Amino acid sequence: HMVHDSHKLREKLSSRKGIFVIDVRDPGERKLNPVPRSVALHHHDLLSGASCPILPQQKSAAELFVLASNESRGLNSAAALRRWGYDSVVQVDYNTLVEAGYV
Amino acid sequence: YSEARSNYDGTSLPAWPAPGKKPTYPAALSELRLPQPRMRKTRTEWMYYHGHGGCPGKYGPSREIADFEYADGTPASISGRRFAFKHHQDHLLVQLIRAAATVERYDASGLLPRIPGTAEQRNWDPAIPLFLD
Amino acid sequence: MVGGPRFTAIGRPLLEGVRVTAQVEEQKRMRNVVSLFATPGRRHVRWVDAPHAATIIRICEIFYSPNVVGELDKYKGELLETFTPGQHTNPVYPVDDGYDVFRKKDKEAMENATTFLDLL
Amino acid sequence: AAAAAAAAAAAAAAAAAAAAAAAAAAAAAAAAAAAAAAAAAAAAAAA
Amino acid sequence: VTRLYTSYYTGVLYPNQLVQPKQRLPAD
Amino acid sequence: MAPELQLEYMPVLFTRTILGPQGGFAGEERLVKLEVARKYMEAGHAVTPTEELRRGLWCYNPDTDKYDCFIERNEEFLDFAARKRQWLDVYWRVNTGYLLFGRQSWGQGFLINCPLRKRDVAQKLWEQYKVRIDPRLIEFREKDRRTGIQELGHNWCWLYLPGAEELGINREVYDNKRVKVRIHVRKMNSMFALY
Amino acid sequence: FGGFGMSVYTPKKDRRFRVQPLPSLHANSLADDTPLVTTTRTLSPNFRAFALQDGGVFFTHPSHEQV
Amino acid sequence: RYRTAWRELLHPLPVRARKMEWLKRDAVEENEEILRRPYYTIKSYALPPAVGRQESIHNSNNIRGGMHSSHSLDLIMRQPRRVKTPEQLRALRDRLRFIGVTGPMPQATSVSTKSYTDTYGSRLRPRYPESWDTVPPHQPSRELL
Amino acid sequence: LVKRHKITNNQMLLMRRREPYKPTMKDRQEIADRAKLEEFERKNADGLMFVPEKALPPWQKSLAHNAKALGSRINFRGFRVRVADGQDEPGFPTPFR
Amino acid sequence: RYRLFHPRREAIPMHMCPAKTIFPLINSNNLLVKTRNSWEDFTGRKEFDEDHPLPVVGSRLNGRTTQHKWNHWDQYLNPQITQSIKDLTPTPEYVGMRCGHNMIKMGWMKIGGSWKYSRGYNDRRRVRFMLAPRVSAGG
Amino acid sequence: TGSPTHQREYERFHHLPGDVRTRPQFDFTFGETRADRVMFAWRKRGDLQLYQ
Amino acid sequence: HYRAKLELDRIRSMLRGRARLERKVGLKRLFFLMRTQTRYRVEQQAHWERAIVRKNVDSAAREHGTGWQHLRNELGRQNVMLLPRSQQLLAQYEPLAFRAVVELCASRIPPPPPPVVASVPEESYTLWPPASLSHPAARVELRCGVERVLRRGPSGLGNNVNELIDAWKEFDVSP
Amino acid sequence: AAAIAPGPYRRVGNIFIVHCDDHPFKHSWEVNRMLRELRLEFKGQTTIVPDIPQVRKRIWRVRHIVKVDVLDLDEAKALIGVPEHISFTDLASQLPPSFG
RNA sequence: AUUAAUAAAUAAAUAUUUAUUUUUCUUUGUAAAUAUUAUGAACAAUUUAAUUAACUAAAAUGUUUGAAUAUUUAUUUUUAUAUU
Repeated sequence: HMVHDSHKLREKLSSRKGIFVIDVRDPGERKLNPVPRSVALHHHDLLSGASCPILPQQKSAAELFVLASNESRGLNSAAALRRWGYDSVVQVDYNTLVEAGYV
Repeated sequence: YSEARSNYDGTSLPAWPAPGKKPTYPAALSELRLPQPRMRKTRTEWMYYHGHGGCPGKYGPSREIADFEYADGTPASISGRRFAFKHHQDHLLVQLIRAAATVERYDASGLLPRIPGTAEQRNWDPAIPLFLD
Repeated sequence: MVGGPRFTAIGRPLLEGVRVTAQVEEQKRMRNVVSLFATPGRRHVRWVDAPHAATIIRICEIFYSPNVVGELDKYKGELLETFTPGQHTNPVYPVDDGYDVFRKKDKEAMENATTFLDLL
Repeated sequence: AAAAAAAAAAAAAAAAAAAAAAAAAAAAAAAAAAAAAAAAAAAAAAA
Repeated sequence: VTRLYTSYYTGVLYPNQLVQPKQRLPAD
Repeated sequence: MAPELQLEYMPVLFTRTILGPQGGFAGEERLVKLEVARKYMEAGHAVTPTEELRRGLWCYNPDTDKYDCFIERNEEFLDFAARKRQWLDVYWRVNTGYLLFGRQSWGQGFLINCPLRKRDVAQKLWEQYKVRIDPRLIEFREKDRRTGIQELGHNWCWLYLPGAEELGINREVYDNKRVKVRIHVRKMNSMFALY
Repeated sequence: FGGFGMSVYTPKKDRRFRVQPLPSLHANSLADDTPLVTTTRTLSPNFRAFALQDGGVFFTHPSHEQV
Repeated sequence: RYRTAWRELLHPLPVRARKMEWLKRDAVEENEEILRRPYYTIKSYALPPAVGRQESIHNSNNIRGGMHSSHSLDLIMRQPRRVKTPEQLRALRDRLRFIGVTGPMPQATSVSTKSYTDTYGSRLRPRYPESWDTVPPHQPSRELL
Repeated sequence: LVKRHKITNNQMLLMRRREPYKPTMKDRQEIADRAKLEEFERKNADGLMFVPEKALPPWQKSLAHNAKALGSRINFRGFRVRVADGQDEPGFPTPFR
Repeated sequence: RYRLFHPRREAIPMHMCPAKTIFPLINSNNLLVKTRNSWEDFTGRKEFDEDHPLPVVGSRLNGRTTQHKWNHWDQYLNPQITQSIKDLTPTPEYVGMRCGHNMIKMGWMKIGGSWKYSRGYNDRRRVRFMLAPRVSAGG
Repeated sequence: TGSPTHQREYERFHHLPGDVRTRPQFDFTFGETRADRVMFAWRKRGDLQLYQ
Repeated sequence: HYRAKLELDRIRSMLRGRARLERKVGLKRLFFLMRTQTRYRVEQQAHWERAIVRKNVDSAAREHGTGWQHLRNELGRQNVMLLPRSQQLLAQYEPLAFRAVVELCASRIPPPPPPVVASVPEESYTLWPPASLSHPAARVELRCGVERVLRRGPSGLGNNVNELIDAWKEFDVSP
Repeated sequence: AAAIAPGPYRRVGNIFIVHCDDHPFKHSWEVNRMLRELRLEFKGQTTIVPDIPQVRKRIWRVRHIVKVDVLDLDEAKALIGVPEHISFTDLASQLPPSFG
C-alpha cells in the first residue's frame, strides 16, 4: 500500500540498480503518464502465468513494485505475484514515482 | 555395408561415458505426475522412449532403413508404401507447421485470450482463479 | 545380431560393420492359403486365394569388422581403462551362507564349482 | 448444408457445455435467476 | 464415410505406376 | 446497468436478510427485478430507498419479532453485513441443494469404480452452487473416511464453515460450525460421466 | 466380475502355456540403475562385455565345446 | 465397521481393473492441468527458452535422476537463444530467401545469375535419384493444385 | 440385409455405426427441422412481397389474367378486379407494400 | 498395463523426419519446399542404375488382363481393323442385358441368392381424388 | 471353472456382490446329501438366511 | 448362390468313406472345414503360436535364472529389438548368444541414450553474404554427408574428407 | 540478476499433440464429432493442433478419450530443427496448399 | 415418419438415378427425381433439469481385532514386471 516517498526513492536508487516495476494500467493511461523503466504487463497475464519466465528467478532476493491506478487492481496483481511465489511486493502510484524522481 | 541410424542426420547422443565415470541411466519409473503409484516402465513405454512408436515396425530404424541393398552398393527402389510413409511423415510435419502458423497468426491478430481456459472449463474447474475485473 | 562359436555382438537396436551378403535365387509365390468366407444367413460366399509372394535368398557370406571402445564392466556400468585378460572382469561367488536353513541345497560340486578363464 | 452443419454444431455445443445445472430451488433457470460466486470460505494456495 | 488420413495410409496401386522403360537410341 | 436493465429492475432497500439470489442483507440497497421486489415490498422485507433510510434504517430484530431495530448504514456496517450474508448464503446454498454426481459403475453393481474425493466434491460444489472452498474443509463420514464415498444413491458429508463464531451465526442456523453437504451419485451418459 | 444385469456366458478355459511367476522386489524393481533381471551363475564371469562405437555390446564367451 | 465390510464385499471390479480406472482418472487430471495452462507466454529474446516452466517439479523429480527421451530438446531449451537482438533477427530475416514464392524475385545482385525456373522452365525438374534412401517429389503437375 | 463393408483394421470390426460422428436418427430429424425453420425465418425476415400477376403460380396467373382481361384491352387507370385466388393479406406493413 | 503414461511427442517421433526433409535448404537461409504432396502422386518405381533393372514380377492388376478388343476410337482411327461382325460392336452406353434383381429395399442383388429379405419385390413382380370436387360434368 | 478340489461351489457365484463373496458358515457336502440338495448355508443376515 | 463346387471336388479325395464317395457330403464337409480353418487362422492360430513361443523363451530364461517377464522388460529397456520368434530361435539354436543377451539384460550396462533431435548449426545463424563462395552451413552439411559416405563402408574413394570435398576442383578446368 | 528480463518481450504460443486412447465410436455422437474436429477417428491416432480457444474447447469436451502433450513454439521449432529466425508463418506460406 | 376434410414452408425411412467448389482454426452426407413402406407394447416413476476379418508377423485387456483367546479384566500376527 501507500508508503513514504524518500524511503522508496533511496531504496529504488541504491538497492536495485535495474528494473523491478510492473505496470498494470490501461494503454491510454500508460501513454498519458508513462514510466520508461517499468515493464508493462496485464494483471490477467500475471495471474495466468504468462509472465512467469520474465519475472526474476530468485524469489527471495527479488522485491517487486506494482504501478496501478486502482487499489483493487494493484491488490489483485500482488495476489497473483504471491501465488506465483513473490511475497516481497509493494504498491506505488504515478504521483509517488514522480515525487521520488524515478520518472 | 550394414547401417544403424537413430536420427535423420545419423548423429547419436554419447552412449559410452568416459572411463571410470558413473554412466547416466534412464528414468525407469513411468512418467506419471503423481508420486504414486510408483510403477516401472512397460516394454511399450520403453519402445516409445527409445524412439519406436510403441511397436517395432511403426517408427525408427526398423521402418526407415532399407531392408536390403545390392552387393555393389546400389540402393533399393522406392516402393509405393515407402512413398506413402514418406508422405505421411511430411503430413505430420505439415500439420505441426500449420498449427504453429495458426497460433502465431492468432497471436498477431490478438485473438489469444489472456484468460487460461474457455468459459466451460473456467466454470467447471475451481483450480482456475477468478479473473473478474 | 552377429555371433560365432566364440563371440556374440548385439545391436541396440542395430549393428554396424556387418557385411551380410546373399544371392537372390528365386522370386516366386509360396503355397496358396484358401480363405473361404461365408455366413449361414446370406447366400454369399467369397473364395480368396492368398499365394504369399516371396523371394528365396541364399546367404553367401557373413563378415564382421567391429570397432571396440574398451572393456565394459557388467555389474557396474563403468567401462575399464585397462583390459586384463588374465582376470575376470566380474568375479562370482557361491550362494550358500548357512543363514537360509530351509534352502534347496544342490550337489556340492555344482553348488561351488569354479570357472576357468576363456582368454588364456 | 451450411445451415444444417451450423445447427448440428449448435446442438452439440448446447448438449455438451452445460453438463450440470444449478438446483432450481437455489435459482430457477427458467425464471432467468442466476447465482453469483461465493468465495468467502475459499483459499488461495494451489491445493 | 469420410477419410481424414490422420494415420498412415498405403498408397493404392494404380496403372499409372507402371515402370516405364526409357527410350533408347538404336544400336545401329 | 443499461437503461433497459434498470427499467426492468428497481432499487430497493432490504429491511431484513433474504438469502435468495435476488435477496440481500439488512440495509442493502440493490437493484432487484420488479416481481420479487414488489413481493418483498408488500411482505415488508424491503422498502424503496430514500435519503433518510440511507442515513439510517429500521430493521427486524428476532428477539422482539418487530421492525424496531434502528441502525446507521455506514461503510463498516455494510461490509460486516455483506460478509455475514455471504456466509449465510453459502450455508443456505449447501443446505438447500442436492449435489449431483455422474460416475461410472460397470454393470449393475452397487458402488462406483472411482471413489469421490474432497477435490471432486469441491469441484462439483463450484460447478453447481458457484461456491469456492478449500477441499480440506470437506470432511467425510466415518464410513467414508478411508476410501471416499464409493457408493451409489444418497450420500452426504460435512462441510466446515469457520468464522461463524466471529460473525455471530450462533442461533441463525442449526449448527454454525458444520454444514451437511447432501450428495447423489448416479450413472450418467458417457459425455457427462468422466473418470 | 459381472453385475446381476450381465448374462452369464461360461467362457472356454484358456488352455495356454503361462509363463511362470518370478520373484518380486520392491527396491531393486523401482531403482532406475539396477535392472529387474538378477542373473549370476557359474559361467557368468566368462561372458566378458565390451563396448562398440555404434553403441552395441560385444560379448566374448566360451564355445559350446568349452561349456 | 459392518457397513464397511458390506462395502468391501460390494466391489464391482477386480483390483487390477480398479487400478486401471485410477490410472484413467490420473490421465484425465493431467489433461485438465494441460488445458489449464495459459494460452501463451511472454518471453525474452536473450534468456533461454527453458526459463519459467510449468513442469519444473516433474523435471526435478525425474529428469535429474534419469535421462528422458527429450534430453536433447531439454539441452537445446537450456542453451541460450542464438538470436540475441531484434536487429540480428531482422538482418537474418532479410538475408533469408524464398524460392517457391509466386511473385518476382530481386536480381540486382548479379545480372548473369539466373534462376533455375528461368533456365529450365516450370514444367521441367531435375532427374532426382529415385531410391529408398532418397525419394523425390512426384508429379509437379499434381503438386501445383 | 446389413451392408457389409471392406475393413481396414480391427477397429472397423468393433465399430457398429458406419459414421460414428453422425447424429442418431432422432437427432438428425431435430437438426433438420431446426435448420429448415431457421432458413424459413431467414426467408421471411422481409415482408411478404406482393408479386405481380405474371409471377403468380400457374394456377392463379391465368385466372387473374382472364379476370382483368377487359381492362387490359381497354386501357384506363384505376381498374382493379378483386379476385379471390390472389395472395393473402399479410396483416402488417412491409417495405414492398 | 494398457494405461501408459508417456509423452505424445514420444508417441509421434520426429527424429528421422526433421524439417530438412521438406525444406532441404532451410539451414542455409533458403526456404525451398520439396514435399511429397499425396500418395496419389506416385509415378511408380524407377531403376537407380541400368545394370540393376527391376524384376518384371507379375501383379494381379496387370497380369489378370484380357486381350484387347478393338473399340470405337480404334476402329474410327484405322478402319482397316474393322474386320469382323464381332468388331462391329454396339454403342458403349449399352452395358448389356440386365443381370440381378432390383429389389425395392436393397437395390440390385445378384441372381445367386439372398431372397429372404425381399418380399416387396415379389409383391410388385406379381402384377385425394374423393375429397376433390368435379368442376364440370366433363371435367 | 474347475473341479471342487480347486473351486468350491459357492465360489461359482463370485461375480455377484453381497454375502455370496463370503465363505458360507455351514457346509453340508461331506456328511450326506440333503433331500433339498442345499450344500451351503450362510450366516443369518437378520431373519433371512441364504442357501445354495 | 456360388459354392466352391469345382474347387472342392478336387480335394474331395482327402476325406473318408461317405464324404469321399458321395459328392454332396464331401463338398459340405470340405466347405465346413475350409470355413472353420479360416476362422481359426484369423482368430486363434496366432494366439496359440505366440503362446508357444512365449513359453519356449520363458523356459530358456528360467534355465538361465531369469523369466519371460523380466527378460521382456529388460529387452525393452536395453533397446534390443528381437521379436519373440527370434528370441526362441536364438535360445534353441544359439544358446551362447541367448545367454549373452540375458547377461546384457542382467548387467548394469547403461541402455542406449534416446535418439537425438536435429540440431541447427551456428552457421545457419551466421550471416551470408557478410555484407563464388559457399554457405558455411551448406559446407558443414556437405562435410557430414562425406563423413557418412566414408564411414558407411571400406570404399576405395579414400579416407581424405578434404580431398573428397575438393572433388569438384578435379573436374574444373583452369581458364 | 534477480530482476525482470531487461529486453524486448515476444509472445510464444503452444501446440497440442492429441492422441486417441479409447475407441471413439463407443461414445455418443457428440464426442465422436468433437474427436473428428480434432481429426481423430480410431484409437492410436495422433494429431497436432494449435493452442486456440476452439481447440481447447474440443479437447475439454473429449478429455476422457484424448491424451494431450504440450509443446511451446520454441520446443516445436527445436523438435523440427529449424533456425530460430525462420517463422512458422513463413514455412506455412512456403508449403503448398494442395498437400493432402 | 404419423395433423383425414377451406387462404398452414416441409412426412420420414430404405433403394435407384442425379444435383450445388459460397469466405470462418478444424470438421461436417446437404438437395432433387423416381419405386416401396402396419413387424405392430400395457402400467408405474421422473421431467418447464438429469456376427463382420487378404497372407506373414506384430499386438498393452487383468478365513480375529465395535472381533477372537482367556479368567472373576488381561492377552493376539489389524509397489512393479508379465499374459488377446
